[PDB]
Amino acid sequence: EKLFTPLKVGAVTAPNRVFMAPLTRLRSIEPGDIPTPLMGEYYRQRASAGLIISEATQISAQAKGYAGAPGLHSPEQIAAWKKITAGVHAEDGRIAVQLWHTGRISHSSIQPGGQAPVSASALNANTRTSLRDENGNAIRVDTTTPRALELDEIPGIVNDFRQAVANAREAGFDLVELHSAHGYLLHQFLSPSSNQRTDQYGGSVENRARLVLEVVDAVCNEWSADRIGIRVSPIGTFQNVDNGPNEEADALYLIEELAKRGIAYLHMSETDLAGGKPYSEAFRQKVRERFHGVIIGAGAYTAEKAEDLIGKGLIDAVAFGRDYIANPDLVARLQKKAELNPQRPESFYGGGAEGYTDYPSL
Ligand SMILES: Cc1cc2nc3c(=O)[nH]c(=O)nc-3n(C[C@H](O)[C@H](O)[C@H](O)COP(=O)(O)O)c2cc1C
Ligand SMILES: O=[N+]([O-])c1cc([N+](=O)[O-])c(O)c([N+](=O)[O-])c1
Repeated sequence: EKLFTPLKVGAVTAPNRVFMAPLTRLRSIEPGDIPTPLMGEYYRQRASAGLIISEATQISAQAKGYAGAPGLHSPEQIAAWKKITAGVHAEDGRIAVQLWHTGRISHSSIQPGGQAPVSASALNANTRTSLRDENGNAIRVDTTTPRALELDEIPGIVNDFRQAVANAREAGFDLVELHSAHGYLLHQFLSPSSNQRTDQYGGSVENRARLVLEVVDAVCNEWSADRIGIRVSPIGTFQNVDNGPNEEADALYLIEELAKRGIAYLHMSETDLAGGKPYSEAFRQKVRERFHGVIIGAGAYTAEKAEDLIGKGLIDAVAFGRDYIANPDLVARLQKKAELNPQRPESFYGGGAEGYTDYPSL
């Protein structure tokens, strides 16, 4: 067994390789998209994780795509997050904030001025997002057709990521994870299916990867490369966003480029919740030899699978999502081979303490 052995992850050292995957729970306060004391308790209960990766958090107001998602751009938000990281550290844990811009997966009613959301192109995501009704309850609503970002608006996006990382540092986070997966803004530029731009930000894989790499350089410069992690979902289809006709080659290109920056880790989201083709060991080997930092595998993993891949030297750690929603002390349970609490999907999004902080520990 190696899941319970130490691992150096950038600037910090995890005591085990069982990580908590980023999980949107939509329980923040509005107006203000402010983290709450309840959220602080939720994270504190899971502080035994090798590393906690927070729910996706807005780098700006424009970045908001769901009612209830927190931000990390205002004074009130920074003050709230400082309390949450402090709680995690009080329990000797480590926490990374996942920073994102939802792009076209949003709705005009929650955008600044009630205007249309932005993306690489003016193409509707053809999916749904979550808003809140008059009672504060979560509701699914179709996404609003986005406006294509103009060339001179790109630097502003990079700067928002840069500022959010500076904010993350002050808020006490140990690391930052750039959300470059699951069909959100960065992935929208990476995928040819959602990117029809004719400037230097569209077309070739070099052009499509330009935005995410500019962000990576900006945040490494703002803080430090060993504090930066990135999540990608380069193989398969996620929330209607595929990875083009040459996904494997494009994936390896991106990974080689990320490797040049010497960042802390590469978080590979292997499958959409609806499923996808499994990674071949040959592909894992090609990824392995191209990145020199920590590699985290994710997506419907079993403890057995994690041990198998870590043992083969293909990945270093595994991020569990839904199992962490239902098991605050997942590390102890996996170590003792104890049964897990059953999941209650109806309370994954919105609401309050029920289905959030009421899953018991052993
Ligand atoms: C409720 C819910 C919220 C999610 N929100 C996030 C998120 O904020 N950011 C992210 O990158 N993925 C998110 N995911 C995906 C998870 O991180 C994870 O990759 C996925 O659940 C598959 O892993 P699992 O089988 O261990 O749950 C979410 C999934 C669920 C079920
Ligand atoms: O519906 N959800 O709230 C949701 C949200 C995010 N996100 O980054 O905040 C995801 O990445 C996913 N996802 O791809 O699993 C789902």
